[PDB]
Amino acid sequence: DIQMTQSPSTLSASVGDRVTITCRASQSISSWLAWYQQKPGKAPKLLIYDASSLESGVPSRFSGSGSGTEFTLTISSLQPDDFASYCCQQYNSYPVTFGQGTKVDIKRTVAAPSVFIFPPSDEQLKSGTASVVCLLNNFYPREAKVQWKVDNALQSGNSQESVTEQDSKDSTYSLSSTLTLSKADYEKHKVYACEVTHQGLSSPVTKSFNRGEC
Amino acid sequence: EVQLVESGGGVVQPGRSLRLSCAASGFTFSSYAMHWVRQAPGKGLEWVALISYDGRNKYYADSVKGRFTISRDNSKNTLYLQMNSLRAEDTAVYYCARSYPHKRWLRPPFDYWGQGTLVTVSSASTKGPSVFPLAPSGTAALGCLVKDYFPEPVTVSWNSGALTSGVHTFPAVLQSSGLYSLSSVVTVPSSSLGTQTYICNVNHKPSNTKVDKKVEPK
Repeated sequence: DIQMTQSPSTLSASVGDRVTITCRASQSISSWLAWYQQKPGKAPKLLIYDASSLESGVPSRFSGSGSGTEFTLTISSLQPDDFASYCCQQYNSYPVTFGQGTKVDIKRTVAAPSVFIFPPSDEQLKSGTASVVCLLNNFYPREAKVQWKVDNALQSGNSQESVTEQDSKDSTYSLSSTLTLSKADYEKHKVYACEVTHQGLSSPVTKSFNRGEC
Repeated sequence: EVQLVESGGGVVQPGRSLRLSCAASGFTFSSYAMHWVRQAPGKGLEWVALISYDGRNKYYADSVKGRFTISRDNSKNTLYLQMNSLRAEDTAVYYCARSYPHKRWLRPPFDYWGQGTLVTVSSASTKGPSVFPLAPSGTAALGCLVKDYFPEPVTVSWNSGALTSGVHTFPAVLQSSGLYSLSSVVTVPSSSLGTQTYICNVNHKPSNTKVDKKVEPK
């Protein structure tokens, strides 16, 4: 199957900006390439086919270009309806294939996260399990690193995180990270810390608690 | 007013079956080749299968050949996908899509799609969540941890829907065990703690579990 590689994975833009998304093909697909718009919970939408032809009624601020192996979708005067994801598709050869998608989110000024740490509840420790939660609240841009430390020991492989969609009114994100340890190992150590690095912080912020003696 | 509406998605265990439907309206369904396309969590769209206008020619992706069958009922304007021997990696949103009119039906663009239907294949069994407080410890944050449930989804409200501003309910993550875990948080004025009571209302309808957990300062 022909492999389609889209770039970049995400980009931020303001209303009125000119936005360019590229898609490359592992072998030339001549001009047999389509572009779609995807929004959460809605039907994918055909914008452009045959590399450059706009579907009927599609706004003329969308354009498509390229031939052979490299292809371009340009949104010239981006409007609020255009914040969405976009994917290319080749139909040169039989198994049609798609790129991974590109998400376009709303640009705003940098906003540092407010960080909160939550120890496990005593009711959970009863179960035999310890979940420690770190909350990064209302930040921008989306890129953030959460680093768990247990008595200064760097943790790895025992945490998971999820991020909200961009907030409608203030265009920020929030992030939740959960560190999971056994109740036995939670009771072996004292200080649990989440260290957050982000553009809104001149230096990484650490929030911590001391398990006992509190 | 072209519309495609997929249905039949659900949660099953590996090896089992699911039949997907797509009801088409607003065009002469029987004159168009139709396709199924799927999108797995965090992956790109993947073509699955196609069927000619008269149902005489059918083609399948290598990953589903011999396990899926595409079919159509032109008198009912409906397209079908019957799956058996389902696998975890078959988990995806499944889309019905129309072949671009005068383009080769074997390799076309797709000019109309449905909203999709979600298929989840997992060896996990139905289980209600445990709800644990994230106790607040001039702005204060607090929340509820909704741990170890299956399948999606759960809904979380605060104060029976009276509390909306500053609430963030995060997407669930799938744990090593195969169970989901979710957190829901809210920021409130530090000075309000003790004055307002804060209750996460948790509902997991697949297990008929409804939990109201009150969050206190420690």
